[PDB]
Amino acid sequence: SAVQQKLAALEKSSGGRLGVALIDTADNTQVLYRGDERFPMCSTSKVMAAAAVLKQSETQKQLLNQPVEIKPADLVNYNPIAEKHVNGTMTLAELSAAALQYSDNTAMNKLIAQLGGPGGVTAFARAIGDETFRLDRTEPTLNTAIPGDPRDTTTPRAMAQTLRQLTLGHALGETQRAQLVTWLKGNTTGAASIRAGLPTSWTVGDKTGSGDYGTTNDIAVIWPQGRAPLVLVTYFTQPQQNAESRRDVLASAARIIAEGL
Ligand SMILES: *[B@@]1([O])O[C][C]([C][O])O1
Repeated sequence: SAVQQKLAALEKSSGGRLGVALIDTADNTQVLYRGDERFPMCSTSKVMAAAAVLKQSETQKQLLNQPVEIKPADLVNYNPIAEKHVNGTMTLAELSAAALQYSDNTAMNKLIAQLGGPGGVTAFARAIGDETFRLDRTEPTLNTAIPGDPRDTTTPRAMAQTLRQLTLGHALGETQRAQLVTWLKGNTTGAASIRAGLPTSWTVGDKTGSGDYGTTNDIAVIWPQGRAPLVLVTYFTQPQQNAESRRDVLASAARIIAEGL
């Protein structure tokens, strides 16, 4: 189709490898570009960890208010929010928000610990029907994004389906889903990524990711004003380990998708 030709051209112009999946919930139609190839998730994995904790809170009703101590040894490479609470506590809700809205890596590691390790996050994916997602490592090493390495990867198609289920479907309880949506809509790191390729009037909730090999990712739910929502996953990675981030590619891919509607 037109859109796949334009995405391929965008990819060729970028020098990297682009993966896109769009679900239009109006007719449950799908647009895929490298939709079944694996890509390093980097911080887009934080959505799954937060959702797993939300799922736990359906039974442990007070779980999100549980305080978790932030110690100096907990700090890793990128901890904008946790740093503000060293030698103090954050609740699991605050950690989930920090992981999602600021991409805080310490917060992510606390979420992983709450779930019993990366295998606990992966287990949640399996439990909601995602056979593709795999989380193998903690922060920061899950961002190594080595070409061909299956660790800490998913495919665009899988992640789009899973994001749809978590935010628009009923993989989570009603209060939990609403909370996740609220968190994603309040993301602070996304302005140059999918959001930048979309009409300013559309509401977006997204989670970015970035890693080595110039890996530049964003996953979003999109509420166009007067129109069924869309789920859009854009993954991008490059052949050079030290490549620079290319958020513009994700913006351009979103723009191309939006044109075709
Ligand atoms: B994710 O990908 O978003 C930022 C942090 C940097 O390590 O991880």
